[PDB]
Amino acid sequence: EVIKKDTPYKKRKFPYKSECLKACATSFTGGDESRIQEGKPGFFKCTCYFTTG
Repeated sequence: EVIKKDTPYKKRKFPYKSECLKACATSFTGGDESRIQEGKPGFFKCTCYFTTG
C-alpha cells in the first residue's frame, strides 16, 4: 500500500547519504512530505518510501 521513490546519486565526491536522501525530500515540494515522509540512502543511488497507509 506504499510507493517506491528512489533517486540517483552516482557517487558525488565521497559518500554523503544525507546529500542523496535530501534529493528525495527535495526532489519535490508542496505537500507535507506526502510522497516520501521517510527514505534511506545508498551508494550510486538512494531508495525512499512514502509512509502512506
